[PDB]
Amino acid sequence: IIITSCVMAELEKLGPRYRVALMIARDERWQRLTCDHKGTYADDCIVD
Amino acid sequence: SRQNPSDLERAIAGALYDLETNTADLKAALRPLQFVSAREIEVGHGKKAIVIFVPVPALQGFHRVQQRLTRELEKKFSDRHVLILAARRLTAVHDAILTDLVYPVEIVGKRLRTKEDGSKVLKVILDEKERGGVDYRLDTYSEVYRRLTGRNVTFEFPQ
Amino acid sequence: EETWRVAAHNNIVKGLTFTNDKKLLSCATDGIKLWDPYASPSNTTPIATWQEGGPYTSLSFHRSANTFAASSGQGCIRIWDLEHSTAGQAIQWPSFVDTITDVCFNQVETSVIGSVATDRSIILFDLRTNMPVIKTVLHFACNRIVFNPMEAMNLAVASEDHNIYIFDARNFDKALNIQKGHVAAVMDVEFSPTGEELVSGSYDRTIRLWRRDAGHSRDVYHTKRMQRVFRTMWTMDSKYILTGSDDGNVRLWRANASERSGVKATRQRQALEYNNALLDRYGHLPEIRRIRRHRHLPKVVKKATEIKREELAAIKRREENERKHSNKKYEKRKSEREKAVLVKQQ
Amino acid sequence: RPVDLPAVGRMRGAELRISAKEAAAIAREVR
Amino acid sequence: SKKLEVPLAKRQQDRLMREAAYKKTNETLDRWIETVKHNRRAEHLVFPLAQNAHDRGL
Amino acid sequence: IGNLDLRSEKQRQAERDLNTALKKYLRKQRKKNIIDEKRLKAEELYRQM
Amino acid sequence: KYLATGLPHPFESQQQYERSLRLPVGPEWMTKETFQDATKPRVIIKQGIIAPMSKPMY
Amino acid sequence: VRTSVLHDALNSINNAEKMGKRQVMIRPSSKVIVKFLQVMQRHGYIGEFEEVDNGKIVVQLNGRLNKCGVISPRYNVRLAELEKWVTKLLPARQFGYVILTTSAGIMDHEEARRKHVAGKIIGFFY
RNA sequence: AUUAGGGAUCGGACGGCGUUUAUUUUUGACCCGUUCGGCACCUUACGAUAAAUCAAAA
Ligand SMILES: [Zn+2]
Repeated sequence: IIITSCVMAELEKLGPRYRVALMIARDERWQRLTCDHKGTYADDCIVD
Repeated sequence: SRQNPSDLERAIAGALYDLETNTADLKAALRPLQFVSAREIEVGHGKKAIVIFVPVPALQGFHRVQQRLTRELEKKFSDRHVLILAARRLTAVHDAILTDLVYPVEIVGKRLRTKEDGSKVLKVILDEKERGGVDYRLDTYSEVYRRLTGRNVTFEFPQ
Repeated sequence: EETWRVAAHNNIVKGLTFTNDKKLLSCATDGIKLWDPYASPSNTTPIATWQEGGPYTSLSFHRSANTFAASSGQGCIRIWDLEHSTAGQAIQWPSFVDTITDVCFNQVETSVIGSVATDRSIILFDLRTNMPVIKTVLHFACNRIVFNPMEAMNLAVASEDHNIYIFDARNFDKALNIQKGHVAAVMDVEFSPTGEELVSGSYDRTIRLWRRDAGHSRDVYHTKRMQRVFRTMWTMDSKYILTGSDDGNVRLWRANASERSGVKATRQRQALEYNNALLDRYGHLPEIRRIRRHRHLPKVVKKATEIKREELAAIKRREENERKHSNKKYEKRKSEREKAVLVKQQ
Repeated sequence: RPVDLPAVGRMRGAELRISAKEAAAIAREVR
Repeated sequence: SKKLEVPLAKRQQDRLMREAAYKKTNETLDRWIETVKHNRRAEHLVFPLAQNAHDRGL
Repeated sequence: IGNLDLRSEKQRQAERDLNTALKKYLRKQRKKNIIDEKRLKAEELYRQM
Repeated sequence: KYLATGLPHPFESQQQYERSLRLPVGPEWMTKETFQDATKPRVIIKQGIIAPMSKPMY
Repeated sequence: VRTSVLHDALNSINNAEKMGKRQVMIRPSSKVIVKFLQVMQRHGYIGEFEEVDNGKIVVQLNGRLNKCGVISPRYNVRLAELEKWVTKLLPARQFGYVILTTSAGIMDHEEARRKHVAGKIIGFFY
């Protein structure tokens, strides 16, 4: 269940009120792919 | 009373008699008092201190008369820390022991400082208006309450 | 990616460092542990342990030799020597329980120790003469200690006064410098190895970067992915800082945030230091001054620094009204770094 | 919608209000 | 002055003992005061120091 | 460039540290005609004169 | 807008300040060695390990 | 008035969490609240606390507390029911803890698993 | 559980570098600092939520 680094960026940049869900994202057992873009638009990221 | 006199119990009985006679010009709790109880264990290394267990109305008898009294007791008697205390046989009894230990100063605060694990410490902070002649007695008082109760409480003037 | 990874304790790991040879060290409330990361096959199990001394709050390690010290919360610090000690030497203020957050080994004068205590109070120590040396009590609490890696008598403390205080060991009569730079209370300090710079890492979303001699903000740093910075320390070039967050991140940032490093050309460094010198000459005029001090700042933080300024202005107003309409008028106005200390104690 | 709401009952401050219907439903999910 | 004195209180005892430790430490700080003064009132400081240069005199 | 403003530096320092002309003074201020408590002090001093 | 608003704190007098600056570091008006010696920085940090100082220097 | 001085304290606790204050002042205090602070410091949401008498409590915190809450009807629960209550309260089964008064005293669901006891759910923290 | 304080508002009560009552002590008027209590502004919400209601529908 992979998480693009853009998505991880979006869920940190969201307010502290989602910190639990951000932790759940932050979990280490699930792989990650970097990206090459500018500025954290997750939808563009996934569709690419 | 309750005691058969020991080697220094008879000494303090004779001492209250020699405070009755051949001295002041002050006698209120001297004559109606007898041998009641006492205990002597060392405080720290080498240093020692005496606790004198006292009947419960003679506590307020002493609170009428304790000025100059512990002073003469220390300067004639063995040159160690003299301290009066009540004679009792839970928590409120412990607080009574505390407030009777610290006789000239009223306590103000009881801080039960907890630690990062399950350990706790007790501290009592005293009054500011008397601070001078209490610090070199603080270690003594704390060793007394530890040896009498087993609980480690530290005494402070807060800063 | 990672070099080497293992779990270490149950509770939150309060402390960590490396040994002067290669091994690394972990304090948490469960205890003190020692692993070796750069083993050629990896092991997860530690190779040294301790569990005695209560909750261990922090570590401090020797500049050169194999000494380390563990600050506990029992009002006690205790020092081990590697390969030749088991429980170490237990030193404290001889009648003291109040907790010891951190401790930094000096690297100017080795074999010297300072630590903070929760009586709003600091204690200087020595290792030759195994005893505390001095205890200063200030107005409100202090959070993490440091001494300067060039100026030996100069120390700095990070304080719940929201303040970085530069003290000097020989003379605790006045604060040498007051850095009144925050809204929330500072979580960390680290001296640059140049001895000329300083990271002050807030609880709030703000690093502020500093020289030794301003008294105010040279730099503010943040980004909103990092709510509450905790451990804020320099690298060995004194160019690049590290920033361990609350949001689960290690960040690699720069000091003097506009200097693009590498290997320049001669005319390039000419132009850069030309800019430096020119700005040095004219660093006071309104125009260049405001375009100089105009950073950008997150909203709650800026609202709060306006709050702080208004409230402290009212506080100073009440103080001066009390002075002018009290008998304090016929006295000397004490300066603020004099006012900085409450009391000092031996 | 707030993540930090558990899926059982209504909260007023830190008072999470649960009905006996909800608690009996938990018992039914156990059974 | 071979006379032994009255054993003073432990508080004042440790006070003067750690005061002596403080005087020792202050001596060991005065042994650098001049160098810190140099690097303060000096012209141009340099880093890294060639004294911790791991290849110093080769 | 970079020289000091005299009036502004006087305001800065102030905010930091904090018989023959009076006749033309009255003749100039007799046309205002604010009651002017400073002119009250000036009138009492001209009366003592 | 270009006139000096506050006297910079290290200085003391108007003539001190305004006759102190008085001179351009810039290249068109002074020599090249003048340029180098004026524009060199107060600290010079070269590249590598800056460990704290070991021995006294001064 | 709110008779649960427990919940009033915890209201102040989550208020300090939301406001970023690193301390509190629980003006009326009691031992069950003290036991709750002991377990919250057992697993480290809170730095360190103490109690003063005339009684109030000061508690220095981190920020790693997210929420504390009380179970108002003070419900009974058993072991498989403990597992179901755990999953129906918490976000994920390896985060946070619930607060269970057992006959062995007060403990979390993890300690309740270690010691194999049932009891009453009164609150929780994550 | 507070907002977040500040500006003022007066009811006490406390203090004082001081002016005027005061021929000098009371005491009173002006000014300041402390303290509770409240009518209310404004900002920030600490959030809201059914919005036009908000320092309360937080
Ligand atoms: Zn992408």
